[PDB]
Amino acid sequence: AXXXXXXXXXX
Amino acid sequence: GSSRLEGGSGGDSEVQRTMLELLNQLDGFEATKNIKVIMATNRIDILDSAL
Amino acid sequence: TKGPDAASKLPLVTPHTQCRLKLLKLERIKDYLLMEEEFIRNQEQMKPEEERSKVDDLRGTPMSVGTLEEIIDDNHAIVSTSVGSEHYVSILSFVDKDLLEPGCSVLLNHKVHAVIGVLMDDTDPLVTVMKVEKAPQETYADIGGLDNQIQEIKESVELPLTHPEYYEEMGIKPPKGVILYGPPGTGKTLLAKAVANQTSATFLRVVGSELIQKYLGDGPKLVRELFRVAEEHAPSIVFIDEIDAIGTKRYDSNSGGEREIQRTMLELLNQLDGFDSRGDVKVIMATNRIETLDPALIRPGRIDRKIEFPLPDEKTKKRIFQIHTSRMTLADDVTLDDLIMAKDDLSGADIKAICTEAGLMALRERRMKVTNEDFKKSKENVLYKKQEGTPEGLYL
Amino acid sequence: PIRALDEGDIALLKTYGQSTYSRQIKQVEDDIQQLLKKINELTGIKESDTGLAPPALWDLAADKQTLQSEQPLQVARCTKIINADSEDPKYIINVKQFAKFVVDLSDQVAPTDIEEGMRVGVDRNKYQIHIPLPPKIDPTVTMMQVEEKPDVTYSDVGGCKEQIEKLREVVETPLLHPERFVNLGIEPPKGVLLFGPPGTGKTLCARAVANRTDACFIRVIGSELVQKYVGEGARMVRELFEMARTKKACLIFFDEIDAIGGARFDDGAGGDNEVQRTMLELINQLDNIKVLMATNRPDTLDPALMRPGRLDRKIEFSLPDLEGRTHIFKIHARSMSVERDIRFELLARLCPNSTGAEIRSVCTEAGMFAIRARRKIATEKDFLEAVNKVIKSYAKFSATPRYMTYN
Amino acid sequence: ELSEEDKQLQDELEMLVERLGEKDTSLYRPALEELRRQIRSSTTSMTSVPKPLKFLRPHYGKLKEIYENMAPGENKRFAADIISVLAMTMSGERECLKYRLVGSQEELASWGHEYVRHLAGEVAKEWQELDDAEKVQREPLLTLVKEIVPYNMAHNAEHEACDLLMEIEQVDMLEKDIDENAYAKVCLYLTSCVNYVPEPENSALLRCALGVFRKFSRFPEALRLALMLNDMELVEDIFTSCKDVVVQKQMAFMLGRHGVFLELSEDVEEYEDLTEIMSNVQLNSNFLALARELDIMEPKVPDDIYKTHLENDSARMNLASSFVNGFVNAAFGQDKLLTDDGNKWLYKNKDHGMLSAAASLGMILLWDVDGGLTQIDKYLYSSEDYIKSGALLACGIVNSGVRNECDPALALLSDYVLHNSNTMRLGSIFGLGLAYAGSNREDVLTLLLPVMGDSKSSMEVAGVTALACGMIAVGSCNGDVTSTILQTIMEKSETELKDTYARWLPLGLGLNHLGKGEAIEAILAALEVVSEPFRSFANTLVDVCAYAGSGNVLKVQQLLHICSEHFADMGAHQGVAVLGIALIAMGEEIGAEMALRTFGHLLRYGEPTLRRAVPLALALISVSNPRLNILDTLSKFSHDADPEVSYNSIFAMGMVGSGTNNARLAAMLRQLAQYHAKDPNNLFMVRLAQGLTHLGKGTLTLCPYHSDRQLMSQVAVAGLLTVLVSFLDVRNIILGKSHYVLYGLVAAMQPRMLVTFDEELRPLPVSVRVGQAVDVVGQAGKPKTITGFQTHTTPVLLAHGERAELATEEFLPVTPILEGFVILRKNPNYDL
Amino acid sequence: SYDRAITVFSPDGHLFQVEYAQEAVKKGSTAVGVRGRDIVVLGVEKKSVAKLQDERTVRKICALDDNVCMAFAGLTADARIVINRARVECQSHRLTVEDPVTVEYITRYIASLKQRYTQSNGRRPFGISALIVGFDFDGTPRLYQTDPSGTYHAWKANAIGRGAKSVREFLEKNYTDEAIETDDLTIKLVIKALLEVVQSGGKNIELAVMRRDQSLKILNPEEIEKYVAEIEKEKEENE
Ligand SMILES: Nc1ncnc2c1ncn2[C@@H]1O[C@H](COP(=O)(O)OP(=O)(O)OP(=O)(O)O)[C@@H](O)[C@H]1O
Ligand SMILES: Nc1ncnc2c1ncn2[C@@H]1O[C@H](COP(=O)(O)OP(=O)(O)OP(=O)(O)O)[C@@H](O)[C@H]1O
Ligand SMILES: [Mg+2]
Ligand SMILES: [Mg+2]
Repeated sequence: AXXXXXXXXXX
Repeated sequence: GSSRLEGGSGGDSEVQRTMLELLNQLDGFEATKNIKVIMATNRIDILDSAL
Repeated sequence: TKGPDAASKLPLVTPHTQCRLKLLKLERIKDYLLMEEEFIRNQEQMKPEEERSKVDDLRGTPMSVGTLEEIIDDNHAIVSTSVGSEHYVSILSFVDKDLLEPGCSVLLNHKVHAVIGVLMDDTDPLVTVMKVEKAPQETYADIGGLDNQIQEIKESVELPLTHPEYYEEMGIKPPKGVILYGPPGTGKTLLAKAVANQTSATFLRVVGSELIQKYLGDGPKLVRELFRVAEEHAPSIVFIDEIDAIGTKRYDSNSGGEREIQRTMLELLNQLDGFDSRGDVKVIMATNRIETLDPALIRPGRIDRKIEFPLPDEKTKKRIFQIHTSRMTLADDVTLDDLIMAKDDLSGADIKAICTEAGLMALRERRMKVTNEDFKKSKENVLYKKQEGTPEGLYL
Repeated sequence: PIRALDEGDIALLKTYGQSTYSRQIKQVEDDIQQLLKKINELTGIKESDTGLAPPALWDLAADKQTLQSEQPLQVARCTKIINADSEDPKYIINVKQFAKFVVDLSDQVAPTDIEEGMRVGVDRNKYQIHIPLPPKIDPTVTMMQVEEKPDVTYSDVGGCKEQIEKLREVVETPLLHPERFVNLGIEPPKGVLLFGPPGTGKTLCARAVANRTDACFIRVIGSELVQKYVGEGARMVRELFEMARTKKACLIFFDEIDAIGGARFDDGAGGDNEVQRTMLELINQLDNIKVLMATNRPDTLDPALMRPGRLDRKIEFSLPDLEGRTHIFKIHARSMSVERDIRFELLARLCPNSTGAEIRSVCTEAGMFAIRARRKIATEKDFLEAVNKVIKSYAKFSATPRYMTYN
Repeated sequence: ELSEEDKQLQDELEMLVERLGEKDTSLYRPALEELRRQIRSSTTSMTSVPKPLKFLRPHYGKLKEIYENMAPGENKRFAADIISVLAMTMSGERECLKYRLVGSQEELASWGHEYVRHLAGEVAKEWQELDDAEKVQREPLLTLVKEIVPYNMAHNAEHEACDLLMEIEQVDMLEKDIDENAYAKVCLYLTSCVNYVPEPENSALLRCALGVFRKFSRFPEALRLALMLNDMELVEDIFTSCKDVVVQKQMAFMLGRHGVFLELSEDVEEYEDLTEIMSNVQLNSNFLALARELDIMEPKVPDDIYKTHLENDSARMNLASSFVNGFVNAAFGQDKLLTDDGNKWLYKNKDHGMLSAAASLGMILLWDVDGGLTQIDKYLYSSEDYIKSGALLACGIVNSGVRNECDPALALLSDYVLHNSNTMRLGSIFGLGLAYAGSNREDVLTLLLPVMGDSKSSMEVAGVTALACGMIAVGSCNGDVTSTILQTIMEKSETELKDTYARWLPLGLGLNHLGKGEAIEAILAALEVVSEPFRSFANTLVDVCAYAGSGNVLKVQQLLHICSEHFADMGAHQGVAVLGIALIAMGEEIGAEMALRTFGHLLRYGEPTLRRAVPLALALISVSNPRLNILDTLSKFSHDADPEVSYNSIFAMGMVGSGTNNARLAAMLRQLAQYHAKDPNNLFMVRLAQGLTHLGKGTLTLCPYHSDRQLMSQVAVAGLLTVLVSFLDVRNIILGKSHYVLYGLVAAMQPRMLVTFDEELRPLPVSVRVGQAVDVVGQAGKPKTITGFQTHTTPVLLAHGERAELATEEFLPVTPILEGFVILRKNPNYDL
Repeated sequence: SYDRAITVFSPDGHLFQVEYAQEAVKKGSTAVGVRGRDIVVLGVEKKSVAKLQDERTVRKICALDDNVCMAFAGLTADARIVINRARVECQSHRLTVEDPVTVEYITRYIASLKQRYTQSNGRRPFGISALIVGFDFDGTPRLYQTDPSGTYHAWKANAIGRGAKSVREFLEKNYTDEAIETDDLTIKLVIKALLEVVQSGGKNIELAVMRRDQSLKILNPEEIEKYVAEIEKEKEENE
């Protein structure tokens, strides 16, 4: 359910 | 370094990829010379068996 | 094809009992090494221009490195500066209009941008550290047991390079890609460290977490680079240890970060068996959990042999002991069978802790000779983190 | 009572009992290591030549001239033509990253040579359009097209005759005989999305279509369509499709569509939407150009991209039936040194629910059993030993103690 | 801190040390007795830190001086033992040793294993520090080594036991203390240590380790060492001492495999069988015998080897065609091109082409003075009688590697060695050298004597002539032959030297001096007369031949210097120099593998002349040994721009893969052929490399090492040296008029097989677990010397670096090292 | 997800619950059954007492009837309940038909008892793989092995529990007509067979032998020790 999310970085 | 959960929607997958690094750094393809680790925890059953 | 840039291993000195046979053999290695240094140093000293010097003057200093994008005329090409701009620079004579290829990294004059040199071998520092130079020091004789597992891992990464005739004389294509899986501490990485100390082919290594960069394309582009170097360097083995970090089961993730890791698995899944088939680049994955890898990344064709490493059996555990108690000094009363026979699931990494501990329990009593009690005590002191978990006396 | 090692204790432990060669030998090993370290550094720097041409093909006298007279020209694009009076045009040029400038031509160029939209070269100083430039041929996209035809023929793709026939009526037949699809007026499906369990023949039925193409086959990597800089993913999608319409009879094969075909979801707080806008630039693009796609996991594809307005046809590559597995076997064993007699039909029923690849490893392992033991003929007994390791060894548990229920 | 036991022990020792302050009568005898007990009790215990030594940190100055005054008798000596034992923990060696030297004797065993060894080191340390200036100190130290050495023999410390004696420079006593359960451990150790040990100790070790093999009647083992020292006398004794004929028979088969011939007195029973075995007449029957089991009797053709089908008639390539139909089908007894239509085949070779093709006729049929000599009846007398040298090499080549009682080589060749035509003589002297290589026969050596002085002989006749004499007296330093060579070499004039073929004259000098670096000091002295460059060149090359396989880092350091120098008359000295390192270092694996690194450095940091020799140098290091690292190294220079490097690298590949049938080397060789298809010089030798890589369909090896790679084959090292140095100038020598020189290898051509026979010589197929050999030195018990086991049903083939062990205890081989032909004696112990 | 019910077939026609059920049998103590000419021996290993509990309440080998003994593996709770039903079945059939039960029938009933529990949900299978051995066949010795699945099988020799793979492999290669030819020889085989006990203690092996028209005889820990000794004495021929 509750979902922790990572993230990238468009330069 | 809590036990590695099955990759899915909800499951630690980035603290895992850094666990699989420390796991390899300490005893991996490249041996380490003169580095020692003193991890301190409270629950000892919730760590992954590789650690 | 630069050829296999195999590791650089100094010959091995055995006896290990610290006998004069050992000193002499180390001296011989040293003697030639002292001699070899002599030639290198005495070659610069004993060793005490008008064509290249003109070239270096046209280039000047420094020289930028951008990506070629189009060879407009024979003497004109469009080169993209290191920032992503474009430039209609001029192609000078000294450059080779042959090595100049779209996508090649071109050396550019700094003042008046003009192609001046083609920079081959521009492999990232992030993949040029992946190459193993100093070969690990654990030979196949340091790995005890695992004769069925070793042979399986020696018929995909060693034999297919020494006796190729057997395979091509029979119609097989040498198995290429082996998934070393098993419980933690069984010897997965040691067998890998042993193929590097025997192989004669470039042994690239990764850790399954190195090839996940933060940038959107940094990830899939490092994998496309690693399998470009491994292919470039001819016979090669790429060891992606702890493959579970990148290749876990694909899923509809509502998180962009996790959709870039999978966009890196779906690159390692196509840099192995997809259009434009591979060359000679074997892959040795390792993982303690084969039950979470994507059914495709371990689908026969990419990982042909799934070597399974069970916890040591009683005969192997007895051989594992000696390989780690070879250099030790056991007293006459050290009959190892007392510890081996136990039904405790003593892994192969447990055995080397029951050896480090039983040798440190010797310093406690001021002894460099470990008696039989030094193992009994050590077995308990080294056997935690697994306690005792099982069913009650239900089953008879 | 773990008494700490007193300094008096340490001195004895390290000297009492020492083998008289210990200090010397350990010295020799330590000497070597440092010696090896020094050895590399004196030679570790290996010259990396920088691609200079042979001395004969130099014009160093003229080379100084090109660097001196000729000047670097920034490559730009004319986005509009104001045509101030039709006599002083005042072109507007884009320097890509630098800025947008309203520039005027250097006298060398002709006013009529610079047509709106064409790539135009400018001067670093004033940005006057010195020279027209050929339209952009992408360095990556251009390499994408399969210049060397894959060697796998259609006779190597076994057990998928109805799936190959279904593909040949969308990727080959409407491209070689555009007369059966016109008489009935049926619009040829301009794309198929091959899906199936991993290792059933998706990319082999892809290389096979390439060996008999007669077209321009473009192998879309999937990786290159996800670039760091924003937008450069879509810019590549256009520059691929644009490179197709220019060609006649072009086929595009997006292997592993999952890479850039994930189901959309708002994640704007991150670069993921960069990839998504690259798909929406592909959904617009898709909806003589046929498109193929392979996806071992179709369920992760956007419902929009699987509609019958973009992917008109969806070929399912199922696990082979028995009459096909005995055919997938013979295809991979036609070059093996097998004994004439092998009951391949028998080996098809021992590999139930087995894919088109695990049949291949049964043939590859069969020999490895014939190589382990020095027999140059891979007999039948080897294969059953092969099917035990390739298929059965990883199929399920289903073992004797729990299998004495089936008879 | 301490405890009640520890702190009290500190006081109890403290009281004892303190009580020696005065001269009380009940302070010296009482106290020293206590220290004797406590120190003895702890030291003669487990490795426990000797609490007496840790508590006892006192000064001996008070007791050392009073030692003299206090009862110089027993009371004096007692103090010495207590101080001596306390010395081993501390650093007072000179005093620590001399206390047991002068103090109470008692016995070494009473103190402790740790103490004994420490006295061992100091005794060796003192003995080394004691020169011949005085033996007065030596008698005591020598007495100590009398007792201690037996201490190690019992305590599994033979390593220290052998180590202890070697330190003293004197290792005789091992003869008297080795037990039936120890000779294997001691004998193996010395054989392993002997190679590394420098002159002259290494020589002394070989005889001593040889001696130990004597005391326990292990005769075949004594054979291997006897040859290692390369001294025939000790061989003759063992020949004489072997009252068992069977051991006599076997030790002849090892004597033969080495190419060593000792005139057998008729008193020795079965002289003909021993003579026939030593003469190597029985070799042909086995070789053909081996073929029939292996099913390789069918001859091959060049076209199949090259595989023209896969790749995408000049006289030269015909030679490469002629050669490949040599080596490849050589010794098989039948060729499909050179035996049926040969007149047709050769006729398309112009002069030197005829020479090469005719010679291969003899090499196609080796070890058959009848079949080959009868396969030697359709060409030699050719209308272009120039090819007579061709069959003369074939005539001589057939006799190479064997000795017939009828002396065919001298008979046929002698009548034409004086033949006026220059070409006719080239085959005569060269072929003769191959036939009697290492024979050292005075007649042939004498008959070859006038060839040197025959002025009418052309230089090419001369260069082969000196080489021919050298190959006959290889490794014997024959005074007559050396004199002839030494006398002949001096008379050479300066202008005539400048030619390439004069490069062969010094070669003959060394080949006489292979394996004896003590006697080469003089030979280098005599050569100093001649003027440079060839004075320096001969000096280096003669220097190399002296130290063939010595493992002398000193000469290698000397040799490396010459290569290191950066100078045309200096480059010939360099080129022989790099090949020098290859020959010297190629005895031990540890050094030999290291020479590769040095070879590699000489190529990246080398110069024109050096870069040509390095590809040849690697050839000697790993002949018939497809080590991937070396084979790869030759390839990456197999395309090099300099024609000489490209050829030499290609030839090296052929040598390294000689007889190995390495598929990778073949595939590597085939690809090169396509790359160099344009250049005939490269294509000729790349085609040649494929020829060497199939020597005897792989059923032969040119490796100069037998007996677990331990027993050197002197005659062999002569051959490879001729071609390798002769390759130092390929274009004049190889690419020039001297294609025949490649037949120089035939001297070392030997078979590699695992045919097991019953006790009656019937092939006894015995399961033989054969795999990579693993050293048993320093491994306690019955270590497995074979790894990567792959049970083969003998006969079997052993690629170089492999050893075969009789997996069935049914039989007990007479000779421990299962190489070549071994007499399997049925085990009396085995019970069905 | 096809393993959380007993009557739900997996995609490949597998009753996974029954397959899981035979996992309990692999987790009991090794029970070997070898049938001889006049004494059908069946042994139990891993006796593994607790040092403070009497072993009478541990019995694992039970005589279903006067002529048929039953040594089980698997989980104890169910083993007692199956034996009680079988004991009642052996007597009940005797009353219904005068002739006493045969070994095969009781096995058929036991297999009939288990099967009706694995056929329907809301009832868990007996997790015991019992070795049914008995001379009641009235002339021919006969030993069967059941299966928590519900299939009964006849073996001339068996091995159930933790180590069936090891015992069974070692049993085929040592069972012959020569071996069974003698009664004391027959028992020597099982003692040798179970001598591959997890720790090979030699003291935790319990063999029970029943003979033609005889009565069951739980070997006393003096005859077994003698047989364990005698077998050891016979094994002493290795040197
Ligand atoms: N069979 C074996 N023989 C000898 N040593 C062994 C064996 N198995 C494990 N070891 C020892 O285990 C040590 C470390 O274990 P290893 O690196 O092989 O584990 P791994 O497979 O990488 O584990 P993980 O799953 O944690 O990555 C090695 O130093 C080696 O000595
Ligand atoms: N049905 C089949 N018939 C013949 N060969 C097959 C078949 N399935 C797999 N193979 C073999 O496997 C190779 C690649 O398998 P395949 O093309 O199915 O991969 P894939 O479907 O792309 O896998 P993924 O979807 O995980 O990328 C083929 O080139 C062929 O050698
Ligand atoms: Mg690991
Ligand atoms: Mg694909």
